[PDB]
Amino acid sequence: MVKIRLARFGSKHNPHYRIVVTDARRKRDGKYIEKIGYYDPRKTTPDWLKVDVERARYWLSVGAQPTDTARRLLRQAGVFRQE
Amino acid sequence: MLTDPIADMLTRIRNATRVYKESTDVPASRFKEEILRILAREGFIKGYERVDVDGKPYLRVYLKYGPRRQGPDPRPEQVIHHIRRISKPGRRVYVGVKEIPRVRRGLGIAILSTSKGVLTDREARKLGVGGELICEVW
Amino acid sequence: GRYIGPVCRLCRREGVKLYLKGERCYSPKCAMERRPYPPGQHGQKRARRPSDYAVRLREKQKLRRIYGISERQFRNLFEEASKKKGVTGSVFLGLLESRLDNVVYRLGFAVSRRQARQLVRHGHITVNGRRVDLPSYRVRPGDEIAVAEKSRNLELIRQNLEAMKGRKVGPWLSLDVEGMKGKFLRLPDREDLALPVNEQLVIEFYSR
Amino acid sequence: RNLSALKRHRQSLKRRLRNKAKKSAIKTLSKKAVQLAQEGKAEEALKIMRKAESLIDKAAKGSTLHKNAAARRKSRLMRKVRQLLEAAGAPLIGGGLSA
Amino acid sequence: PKKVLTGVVVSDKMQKTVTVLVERQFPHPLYGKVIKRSKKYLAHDPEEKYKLGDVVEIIESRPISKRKRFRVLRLVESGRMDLVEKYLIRRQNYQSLSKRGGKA
Amino acid sequence: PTINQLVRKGREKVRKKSKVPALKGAPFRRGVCTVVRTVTPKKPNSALRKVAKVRLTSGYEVTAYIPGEGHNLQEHSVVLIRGGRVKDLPGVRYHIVRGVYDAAGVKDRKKSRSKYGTKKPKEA
RNA sequence: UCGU
RNA sequence: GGCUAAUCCCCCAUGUGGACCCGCCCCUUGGGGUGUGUCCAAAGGGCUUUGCCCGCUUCCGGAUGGGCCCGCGUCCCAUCAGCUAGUUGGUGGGGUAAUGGCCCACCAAGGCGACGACGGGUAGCCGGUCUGAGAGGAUGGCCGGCCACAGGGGCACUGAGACACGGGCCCCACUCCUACGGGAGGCAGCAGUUAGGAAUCUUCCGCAAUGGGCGCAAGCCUGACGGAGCGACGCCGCUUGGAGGAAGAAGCCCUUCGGGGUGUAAACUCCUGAACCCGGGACGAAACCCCCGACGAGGGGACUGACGGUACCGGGGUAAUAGCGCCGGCCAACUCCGUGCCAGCAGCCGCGGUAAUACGGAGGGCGCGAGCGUUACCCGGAUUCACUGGGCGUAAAGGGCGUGUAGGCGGCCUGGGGCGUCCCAUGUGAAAGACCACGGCUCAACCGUGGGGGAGCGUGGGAUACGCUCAGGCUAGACG
Ligand SMILES: [K+]
Ligand SMILES: [K+]
Ligand SMILES: [K+]
Ligand SMILES: [K+]
Ligand SMILES: [K+]
Ligand SMILES: [K+]
Ligand SMILES: [K+]
Ligand SMILES: [K+]
Ligand SMILES: [K+]
Ligand SMILES: [K+]
Ligand SMILES: [K+]
Ligand SMILES: [K+]
Ligand SMILES: [K+]
Ligand SMILES: [K+]
Ligand SMILES: [K+]
Ligand SMILES: [K+]
Ligand SMILES: [K+]
Ligand SMILES: [Mg+2]
Ligand SMILES: [Mg+2]
Ligand SMILES: [Mg+2]
Ligand SMILES: [Mg+2]
Ligand SMILES: [Mg+2]
Ligand SMILES: [Mg+2]
Ligand SMILES: [Mg+2]
Ligand SMILES: [Mg+2]
Ligand SMILES: [Mg+2]
Ligand SMILES: [Mg+2]
Ligand SMILES: [Mg+2]
Ligand SMILES: [Mg+2]
Ligand SMILES: [Mg+2]
Ligand SMILES: [Mg+2]
Ligand SMILES: [Mg+2]
Ligand SMILES: [Mg+2]
Ligand SMILES: [Mg+2]
Ligand SMILES: [Mg+2]
Ligand SMILES: [Mg+2]
Ligand SMILES: [Mg+2]
Ligand SMILES: [Mg+2]
Ligand SMILES: [Mg+2]
Ligand SMILES: [Mg+2]
Ligand SMILES: [Mg+2]
Ligand SMILES: [Mg+2]
Ligand SMILES: [Mg+2]
Ligand SMILES: [Mg+2]
Ligand SMILES: [Mg+2]
Ligand SMILES: [Mg+2]
Ligand SMILES: [Mg+2]
Ligand SMILES: [Mg+2]
Ligand SMILES: [Mg+2]
Ligand SMILES: [Mg+2]
Ligand SMILES: [Mg+2]
Ligand SMILES: [Mg+2]
Ligand SMILES: [Mg+2]
Ligand SMILES: [Mg+2]
Ligand SMILES: [Mg+2]
Ligand SMILES: [Mg+2]
Ligand SMILES: [Mg+2]
Ligand SMILES: [Mg+2]
Ligand SMILES: [Mg+2]
Ligand SMILES: [Mg+2]
Ligand SMILES: [Mg+2]
Ligand SMILES: [Mg+2]
Ligand SMILES: [Mg+2]
Ligand SMILES: [Mg+2]
Ligand SMILES: [Mg+2]
Ligand SMILES: [Mg+2]
Ligand SMILES: [Mg+2]
Ligand SMILES: [Mg+2]
Ligand SMILES: [Mg+2]
Ligand SMILES: [Mg+2]
Ligand SMILES: [Mg+2]
Ligand SMILES: [Mg+2]
Ligand SMILES: [Mg+2]
Ligand SMILES: [Mg+2]
Ligand SMILES: [Mg+2]
Ligand SMILES: [Mg+2]
Ligand SMILES: [Mg+2]
Ligand SMILES: [Mg+2]
Ligand SMILES: [Mg+2]
Ligand SMILES: [Mg+2]
Ligand SMILES: [Mg+2]
Ligand SMILES: [Mg+2]
Ligand SMILES: [Zn+2]
Repeated sequence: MVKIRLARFGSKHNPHYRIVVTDARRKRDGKYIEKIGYYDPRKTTPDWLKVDVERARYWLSVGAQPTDTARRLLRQAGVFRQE
Repeated sequence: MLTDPIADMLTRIRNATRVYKESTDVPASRFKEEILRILAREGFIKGYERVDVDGKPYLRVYLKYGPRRQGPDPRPEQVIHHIRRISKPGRRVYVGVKEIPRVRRGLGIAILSTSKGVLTDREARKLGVGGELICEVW
Repeated sequence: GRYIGPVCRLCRREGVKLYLKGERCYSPKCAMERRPYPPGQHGQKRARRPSDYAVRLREKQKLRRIYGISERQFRNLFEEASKKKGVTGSVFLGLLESRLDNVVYRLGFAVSRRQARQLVRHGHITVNGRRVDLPSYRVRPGDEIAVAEKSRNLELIRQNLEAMKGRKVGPWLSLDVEGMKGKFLRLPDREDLALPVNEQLVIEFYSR
Repeated sequence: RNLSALKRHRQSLKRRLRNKAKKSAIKTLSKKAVQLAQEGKAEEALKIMRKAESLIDKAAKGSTLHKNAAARRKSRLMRKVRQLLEAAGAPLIGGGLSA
Repeated sequence: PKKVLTGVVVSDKMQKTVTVLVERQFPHPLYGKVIKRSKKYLAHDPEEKYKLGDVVEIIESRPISKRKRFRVLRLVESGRMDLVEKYLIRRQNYQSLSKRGGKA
Repeated sequence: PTINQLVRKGREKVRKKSKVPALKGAPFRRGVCTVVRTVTPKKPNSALRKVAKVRLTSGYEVTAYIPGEGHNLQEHSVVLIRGGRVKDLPGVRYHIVRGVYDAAGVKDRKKSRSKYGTKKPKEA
């Protein structure tokens, strides 16, 4: 099914992923459907994680299945925080 | 039959000026008259007037020149130094407003023909429109 | 491989005096006093009217031999300058003038640019409190260039910074001699520098 | 060597057979009703047409025909039968056709 | 939108099919001068409704056959072989350039 | 040409003819010697230039120049061609690379050494 | 005769 | 040949619904509603087992992915000019998820071409890349998108999906086993071997991270991937010292024999301190899981690092690689000796025949520097295929002349249309790259975030001077 996962974009030893919405079958760094965030595993800057939660919510509403690590990050930005 | 009257006129004018004629007649056409207007308005020529010749409508174009000069060849400077056809039957040239050329850093002009009418490169740009790039003059 | 070879011989070939030793290139010994003529078995022979290319080439060699940079890095900067907005000539001289090793020389932390280079490579210098051992590190306005505490007590750093007491500093810079600190106020203007160089000839050299 | 997923080949043959067999029936019954319809024998032509209809849908229950392959079949069948019964037919058993 | 083109019927010799010659004008990619180019289309005509000289509007349609993906959307103006003739002559022209040749 | 003419025929992009049919347009071609003659220069020169017939791996038979003071190329000498015509001997369009395979490098060569392929003398 |  | 379980297969039922035929209505190619007749459903398993979970069936929709169709665009040769019979169309049928000569039966005689058909040559196409002032030229490796292929050819089976690189069948070529009947194979996956070649790497580490498959989960698989290795192959950074001080050389090797040069240059005095089996030592990794909560939202919790003892920090600490090309002009750098149209140099012009800045060597000099040269190829300079931007009296170039076919071009006035042309709005123009800005690694290369531009095409609206077209008129061209 269509997923919400990470796509590698940094450099050697300098990873930077894109929180992406793509068909499960594509290369990971392949052609996605829509970028909805980005993540810096090493927090090299204060802005090491952003997520268009409105959009994340959209895709989930239509079947988007997040990777575990994908889900984990989305949550960290309150994609599920209904509180 | 003239093949391209606009060219014919630009040339009658080019020629007449090179020998410093006072004026020159050119077969009349609404269109040519339109061009003359800009020419006069821009001050490349004293002016022009409709006149019949042999019972046929022409446009007496009155040429204009600079002052007599020094040393040998006291011939005046031309007011119309240049003047060339751009668009031509069999190689029509059209341009968008962003493509209108800036003739001679502004010291010259370009006469386009737009659906807003025959305009100078500044007028056409002003009313934000393009069209057939008729000629160039400086 | 930053050159490394006899220096007070480049000045001789360059006609003008290039202070590439700081000290001594002042004393009655810089050679430019006795033998201002180019080096070699023909250095004294009659000169032959140089070619346009020659002029431009020598001028580029002068300006570049001053900062002791490679033709590679030198060219890189010049290209970066052509691309930047602003008169290439000046901008170029600005960038050159922003190399840390250079600024360390302008602040007097060292006699020559060559000496200032070693002082960076060996960590005796600090930008904003953090060590920077890159002679080409580009200093930006506001950055405070200093001397690592641990180096502050170095015999050389003493004689050097001492000799700077009550001594003047370029208008685009400023140094607190005591604390051994210095600030890069702003990019120097063409007017702020006074080098035996017509940078226009240089721009031309890289236009051929 | 020995990629145990040759079990797929193994299985495909069993499936091939299943499918293959279901179709034969379908084809055979259809021809049969189309044959009867034509010969004007209405009541039985429909009777069989009805079996064929059922068999076809079932074929599409699993992966034998599925899709709109079933629909085409029933369509073409109910087509030819109703028409061939234009020999004074009169849908006797009013089987599958809805006159 | 399904494409709509306008052309002349130059062929009627087919059952339920007419050949529509569509013209197109445009500045030359490198030389500028406006040049006329054209293509023949095989439009679908169920009622044999159109004949030569007929200027029609062709509409992009679901394939009716190989080499035939358009239907005659309507007539623009009737009879006028000035166009058919033109086409025909150019064709007759070919009846030359080879090993033999006419005289035209 | 008129514009109509240009639309009708257009300009013809001129093609480029190789001076080094060392085939495969490679930078170098390997070969073997046949003849190992000497040739008289042309136009206004005079000397005995060392040349060589070479059966190339590219299924080619060509004469290649043998640069340098002196050589050691025999008949079955394997060689590496590098392409470069000799302005004096019409018909010679390739040079042999001193220093490769059977072609020895010029000994006692002290200046343009990278060419002629001669290691650096152990000066001491 | 050839190259200057 | 015999026995047997199921979420295996089949029958009957239930019919939310859905499929098909016919009718009707609304829509308009096969879209949607409706009525009658007919036909079509299912699978169980797990427990914190009496309700939860995993799953099953039919239907409508969403999302993602894809098929097929169409306009326009896409190299060279016209020393390839005619091409075509499933060939063009029709009717009916077959086949498919579906349109279609896709295939078949029958009927018709059509279809295509100089706006280049047919044939030959060559070639995966693109985002882009290199070059260029631009227009343009050249190109398509790496990365992303699409296509094609999996020893060569043909074929279908199973499937939601294949006509399937590590599935199947037959033919061929080849290798292998063979008891000669007959079998077994397919690295254009990672690594490696061999051959060819001027030339292109480790039979490496890990599944820790991102991603993928199966599973309720634990977890299993993953040569995808993340890393290390080798190669100046490229780009960027960096070192071989810094500051002070002119022995000064059998010989190298200049001279007017007074001196000049290498040169502040110098294993020789002072400073710093690349290297260096010396201490500490990482981000990348917090999820799935567990518990509380309600298997939700929240909240706590074990666990897990290939890279790696690497980076980086702190300590100590040595003065510690320089080479290559060139020096007649173009083109920056000159003298001695040797050689004597020889040996040789040479990109082009040329140099060597006894004074050679051009050969070879030496001193000196110029350029660049862990590189420097060479060869090959691409763009440039080349307005030297000229659209921007060229020419043809004598330099290359007016056809021997005409006639006229296609085509290109078209006087003056008015009106309609609004194709060309121009304007507005809008959609599209993926990411990467490029440009600008800020930011992360000590800088940079490299990378991250954000920003701006944009032709072309689609849609809607508008303008009408010019070109086009239709209509009318004129007489200055033309003809009588
Ligand atoms: K013909
Ligand atoms: K019913
Ligand atoms: K669905
Ligand atoms: K869809
Ligand atoms: K589609
Ligand atoms: K048909
Ligand atoms: K570019
Ligand atoms: K391109
Ligand atoms: K291409
Ligand atoms: K799962
Ligand atoms: K250390
Ligand atoms: K030393
Ligand atoms: K001699
Ligand atoms: K010499
Ligand atoms: K070129
Ligand atoms: K002739
Ligand atoms: K002739
Ligand atoms: Mg023009
Ligand atoms: Mg600039
Ligand atoms: Mg299995
Ligand atoms: Mg049977
Ligand atoms: Mg007909
Ligand atoms: Mg000679
Ligand atoms: Mg060459
Ligand atoms: Mg040489
Ligand atoms: Mg001679
Ligand atoms: Mg049995
Ligand atoms: Mg079942
Ligand atoms: Mg119901
Ligand atoms: Mg039932
Ligand atoms: Mg149960
Ligand atoms: Mg059909
Ligand atoms: Mg059908
Ligand atoms: Mg199928
Ligand atoms: Mg066919
Ligand atoms: Mg190929
Ligand atoms: Mg150019
Ligand atoms: Mg550019
Ligand atoms: Mg690619
Ligand atoms: Mg193979
Ligand atoms: Mg095959
Ligand atoms: Mg199937
Ligand atoms: Mg397969
Ligand atoms: Mg395939
Ligand atoms: Mg394989
Ligand atoms: Mg391999
Ligand atoms: Mg080999
Ligand atoms: Mg993994
Ligand atoms: Mg995983
Ligand atoms: Mg480097
Ligand atoms: Mg000495
Ligand atoms: Mg020193
Ligand atoms: Mg010490
Ligand atoms: Mg952490
Ligand atoms: Mg609980
Ligand atoms: Mg939690
Ligand atoms: Mg795990
Ligand atoms: Mg220390
Ligand atoms: Mg010179
Ligand atoms: Mg000799
Ligand atoms: Mg001599
Ligand atoms: Mg020499
Ligand atoms: Mg050109
Ligand atoms: Mg031209
Ligand atoms: Mg010319
Ligand atoms: Mg002649
Ligand atoms: Mg001539
Ligand atoms: Mg003539
Ligand atoms: Mg005509
Ligand atoms: Mg007209
Ligand atoms: Mg016309
Ligand atoms: Mg009109
Ligand atoms: Mg329009
Ligand atoms: Mg747009
Ligand atoms: Mg983009
Ligand atoms: Mg930074
Ligand atoms: Mg940066
Ligand atoms: Mg960006
Ligand atoms: Mg529009
Ligand atoms: Mg109007
Ligand atoms: Mg009008
Ligand atoms: Mg009229
Ligand atoms: Zn000096």
